[PDB]
Amino acid sequence: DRKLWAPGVVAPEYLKGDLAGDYGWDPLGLGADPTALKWYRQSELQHARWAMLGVAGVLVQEIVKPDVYFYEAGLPQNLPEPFTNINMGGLLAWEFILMHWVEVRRWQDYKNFGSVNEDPIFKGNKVPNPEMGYPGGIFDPFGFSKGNLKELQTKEIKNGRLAMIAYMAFILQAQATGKGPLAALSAHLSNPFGNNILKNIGTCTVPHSVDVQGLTIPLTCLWPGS
Amino acid sequence: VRPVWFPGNPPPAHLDGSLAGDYGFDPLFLGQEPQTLKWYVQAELVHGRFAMLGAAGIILTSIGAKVGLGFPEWYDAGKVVVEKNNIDFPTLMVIQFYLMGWAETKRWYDFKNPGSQADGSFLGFTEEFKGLENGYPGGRFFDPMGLSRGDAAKYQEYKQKEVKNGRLAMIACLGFAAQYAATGKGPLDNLADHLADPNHVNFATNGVSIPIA
Amino acid sequence: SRPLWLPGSTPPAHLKGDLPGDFGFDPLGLGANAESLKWFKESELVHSRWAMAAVAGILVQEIVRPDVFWYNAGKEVESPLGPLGLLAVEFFLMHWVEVRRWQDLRKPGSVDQDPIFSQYKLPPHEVGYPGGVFAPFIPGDLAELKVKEIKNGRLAMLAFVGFVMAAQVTGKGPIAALQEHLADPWGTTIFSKAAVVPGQAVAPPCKIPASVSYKGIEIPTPCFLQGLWP
Ligand code: CLA
Ligand code: CLA
Ligand code: CLA
Ligand code: CLA
Ligand SMILES: CC(/C=C/C=C(C)/C=C/[C@@]12O[C@]1(C)C[C@@H](O)CC2(C)C)=C\C=C\C=C(C)\C=C\C=C(C)\C=C\[C@@]12O[C@]1(C)C[C@@H](O)CC2(C)C
Ligand SMILES: CC(/C=C/C=C(C)/C=C/[C@@]12O[C@]1(C)C[C@@H](O)CC2(C)C)=C\C=C\C=C(C)\C=C\C=C(C)\C=C\[C@@]12O[C@]1(C)C[C@@H](O)CC2(C)C
Ligand SMILES: CC1=C[C@H](O)CC(C)(C)[C@H]1/C=C/C(C)=C/C=C/C(C)=C/C=C/C=C(C)/C=C/C=C(C)/C=C/C1=C(C)C[C@H](O)CC1(C)C
Repeated sequence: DRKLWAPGVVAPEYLKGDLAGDYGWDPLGLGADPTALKWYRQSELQHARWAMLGVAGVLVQEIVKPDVYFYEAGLPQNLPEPFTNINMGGLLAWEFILMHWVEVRRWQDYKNFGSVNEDPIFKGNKVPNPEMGYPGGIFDPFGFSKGNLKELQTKEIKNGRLAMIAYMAFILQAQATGKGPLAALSAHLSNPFGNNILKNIGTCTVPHSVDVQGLTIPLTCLWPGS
Repeated sequence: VRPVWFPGNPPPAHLDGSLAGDYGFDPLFLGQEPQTLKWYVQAELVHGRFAMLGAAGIILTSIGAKVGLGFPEWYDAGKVVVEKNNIDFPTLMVIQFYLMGWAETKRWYDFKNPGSQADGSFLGFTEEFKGLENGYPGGRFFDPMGLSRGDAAKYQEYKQKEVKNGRLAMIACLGFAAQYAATGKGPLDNLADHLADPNHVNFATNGVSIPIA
Repeated sequence: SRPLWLPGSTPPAHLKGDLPGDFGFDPLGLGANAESLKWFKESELVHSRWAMAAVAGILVQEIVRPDVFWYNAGKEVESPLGPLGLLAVEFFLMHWVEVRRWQDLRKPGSVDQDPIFSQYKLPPHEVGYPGGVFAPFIPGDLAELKVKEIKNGRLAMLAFVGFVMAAQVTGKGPIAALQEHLADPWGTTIFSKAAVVPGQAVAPPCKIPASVSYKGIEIPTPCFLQGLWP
């Protein structure tokens, strides 16, 4: 638990080091309810793991091809070779139903920890779930768990929290200048005084709407200014 | 101990937590009598009961409009239906007073005598109009699902869910008139204008709402 | 211990798995009053049996008559027995049948006898499940079939609404709607035909006329909740 987020700070009473990545933080009292701390733990794991896919998507989609820009990679004109100008209504129909299954199974693992472990179709192999948020079993095809699990459980968050801030960086280094993260890395490392945080905060490179097959989108930057 | 309308301030002495939607909000002490508060608990419900019917009525006829249907707006639905159907206007309103002034004095003698209206004085129906408590009659006709009996722990939850939707329906039907007198158009036209540009198409930019435009 | 509508959950206290098809699904508390549970247990079975007969009605009619469309087929049948002579028979022949079923609901030991052939008599059965004449040659266990009736029944009640809402959006029968989905899945969905973003609402139009003529006075044909469609 020790070596907190600041030197002279007393850790709160509900943060005695049980959970991983516990640094005596929460200066907003949100984990004071014990039943809310578990849900905020689950939502931290979700915001960590999607951001680690998000960071490993953005700085890999421009290494494989630094042509399609990740902010406008969702437009159907920018989709790859078997998917160019797909009906986005059909693709949303897949994604909604494929995710309303997965998430609700995960949600019922929150609400009833223990009555969601089995494959419901094939009453066969279970998933040995040691603690909430960490299913394992078939989610561990490599067996990298069952060692010092607490060590990797901290490594998942510390890489995860940095990936959350790096992915909100990946957005704000893209709305301010209209340029990719490794591309804004090139823009910094060419002239590191005219392409800094200065003279790009306060300009939004995003239009009011980009029409997708007959639909407008509000498309708002995270600060005003153009 | 309970959540109050204004944190810190205690609820008034006449307002312990037993009513639905009770949040201690009586700053003028208007429910200081325990028998006029029996009347205002009746009054908050039937105002909320009509406003829940009303606010659903404005919204559902405005959802149909602006999509392409032939619907009027709620301020113009009064004229257009006594003109399309050749309905004489005084003979429509008088029957509204006959049918409802029937249904209202039954309530007005539920409040005066709660055991009454259950003597077979009506067409034979006795315990349908018995009345369970203040503002909640129940029985066979007014609760045909039978939700006010069986589990009473969830019924107290439905009592609160009625008052919560009933409060902000009264605020909506106070806001539909306010969105019409200020702007001069339908409600979901005002919503879609607020969703077109959320800045500058709010209430502050009329010149009717703030005079310091 | 029994299977549920949602396996991690718990059933409510008024559902204890006594009834057939009791998977514990009643979030809106409607099975609390036991007087009103009998009314709903009857009305689920009645809603299921009409819908099973209707969905198999539309499916058989579509595989033998590709000419006419079932939403319009209440208008074009051209019976020689009149437009209202049919309705007059159906009115009286159902105001007999339903009221016999209704008195069975009210007093279950009151409707057992053939009134005009008093030598014949229904057995003292369960409410909503007549048997005797209505059930010869029952295959296997009776409670197995009692769950098979409702599972196929609940599947068919969702099927008929699926028939109607496909018949108002693409306007074609439910193999023609299936052939639209099997020829092109990615573009022939309701999420492909419609979307609402905050700022505009794109909904499909009706494939249904507003009115029909039908022999003199016109009959209004409305698209069930047009305007509230996505
Ligand atoms: C949405 C992401 C998210 C969520 C849900 C949590 C949740 C949690 N964190 Mg956590 N954290 C995050 C991101 C997140 N974290 C990031 C990005 C960092 C790196 C700075 C940290 C660093 C951190 C530390 C160092 C510690 C925690 C701890 C905790 C736990 C107790 C705190 C609490 O109750 O807050 C619940 C939190 C929320 C409900 C989130 C609310 C968000 C508010 C409403 C607005 C956000 C502010 C602003 C927009 C952020 C912008 C930043 C910008 C750079 C992008 C809790 C499980 C403590 C712990 O491990 O205890 C077990 C602890 O010691 N966190
Ligand atoms: C439609 C009228 C109406 C009536 C009769 C009541 C009646 C009641 N409310 Mg209630 N309430 C209403 C509307 C109403 N409410 C609305 C719209 C809201 C949302 C803002 C609330 C929110 C609310 C809370 C949060 C609480 C109550 C409570 C109470 C109870 C005690 C207070 C009292 O004596 O009321 C006396 C009420 C009146 C005499 C009627 C008000 C009419 C005034 C005199 C006219 C002026 C009002 C206002 C200034 C004008 C605004 C519009 C104007 C610009 C045209 C009582 C049962 C408390 C309670 O016990 O909960 C059950 C409580 O905690 N109410
Ligand atoms: C039920 C809640 C509700 C909702 C969701 C809306 C929504 C909307 N209103 Mg609206 N309005 C409401 C109630 C509501 N109104 C009421 C009660 C009034 C009368 C005071 C108004 C008066 C009003 C005007 C004059 C205008 C709008 C407009 C708008 C639109 C733009 C937003 C805006 O300008 O903010 C307006 C927001 C408010 C007035 C406040 C929101 C509701 C508050 C919380 C009142 C609740 C009562 C409070 C809790 C207790 C009162 C204390 C008292 C008892 C002592 C938006 C769609 C504008 C429009 O047409 O856009 C083009 C516009 O011109 N509204
Ligand atoms: C597949 C659906 C299904 C199933 C499993 C059952 C099962 C049952 N019903 Mg039931 N029923 C159904 C549909 C079904 N019913 C429909 C649609 C109606 C309305 C006509 C009824 C009307 C009804 C009555 C009135 C009674 C029963 C009774 C019974 C019980 C004993 C009879 C029996 O063995 O049926 C077994 C059923 C089958 C083996 C289904 C065979 C289906 C074949 C494949 C033909 C289907 C296709 C064909 C096109 C249908 C059209 C036929 C006709 C309209 C031309 C049993 C629980 C009796 C009872 O519970 O009393 C104790 C009783 O009295 N049912
Ligand atoms: C989940 C997430 C991002 C996931 C992103 C994904 C999947 C992106 C995918 C894509 O990009 C690719 C791959 C390719 C693109 O072409 C397509 C898309 C689809 C665009 C980010 C979350 C990022 C989440 C973040 C940054 C949250 C930060 C929250 C903070 C810092 C709050 C801290 C506090 O609240 C606490 C915790 C406690 C309080 O006491 C104190 C305070 C300070 C209040
Ligand atoms: C806002 C409201 C009441 C507000 C009262 C408040 C805040 C009082 C608060 C207080 O008292 C307390 C709590 C405690 C006191 O100590 C302090 C104060 C502060 C004094 C009622 C609205 C109540 C609003 C109601 C009842 C509206 C019903 C509307 C209907 C039925 C509309 C019908 C139609 O619109 C359709 C459906 C179709 C159209 O075409 C035709 C028509 C007829 C126009
Ligand atoms: C009673 C008795 C008695 C004695 O004993 C004997 C006997 C006589 C044998 C018996 C009888 C019986 C019977 C008759 C039965 C029937 C049944 C049925 C009909 C069912 C159905 C049932 C039915 C069902 C489930 C159905 C289902 C359906 C579905 C899913 C559908 C779907 C769809 C849709 C939406 C639309 C699209 O576009 C396509 C499709 C894909 C097409």
